[PDB]
Amino acid sequence: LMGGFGLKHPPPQILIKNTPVPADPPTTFSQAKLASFITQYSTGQVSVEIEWELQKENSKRWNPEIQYTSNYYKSTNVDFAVNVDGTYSEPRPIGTRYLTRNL
Amino acid sequence: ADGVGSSSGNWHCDSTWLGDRVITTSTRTWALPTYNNHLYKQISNGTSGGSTNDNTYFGYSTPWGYFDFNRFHCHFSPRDWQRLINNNWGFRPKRLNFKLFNIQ
Repeated sequence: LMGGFGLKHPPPQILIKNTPVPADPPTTFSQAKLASFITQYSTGQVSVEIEWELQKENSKRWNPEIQYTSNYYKSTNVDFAVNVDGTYSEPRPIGTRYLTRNL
Repeated sequence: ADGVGSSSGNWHCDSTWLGDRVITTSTRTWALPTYNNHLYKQISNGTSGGSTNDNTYFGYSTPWGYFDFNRFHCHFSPRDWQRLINNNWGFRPKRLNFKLFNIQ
């Protein structure tokens, strides 16, 4: 209901964790689980690749269809670009429905 | 097979988009009058009569007519022209095919 593709077997969940590395234990045995760990984090790169199938537009319509367009008029910032401070923004929602068909 | 009661052609008008090329065919109905009563005539304009030297000419008008498709809207529709201009950096004509048929 929010949108997209319903899937019985969707892309699986990918779960990641830093393996705990404990600090030095007491040197005399204790049954209690070790609560003292070395503070750690991890970084890296993630790459994802999707292949999408397209359904081409066969329409025989004569007059030109509505398209998604960038505004021609001048502005302080480019839409879908970083600003002076360096942060990226998306100025508007872009839906997918522009070309037309007959019922 | 050429005869009075059988058509010598069909109406082919549409475009097809294949990869790096597009093929636009178009069919029209025309009417050809007799021009100049089957005569050649020389035509000219001099300076006499208030006309400028810049507009003077000499030539001939012929009984013949001519087919000209030199404008893009002949070949492309407005929807096809939109597909072209929005999706492509450039285009050039490769080849041509012409037909006259169903002549009354």
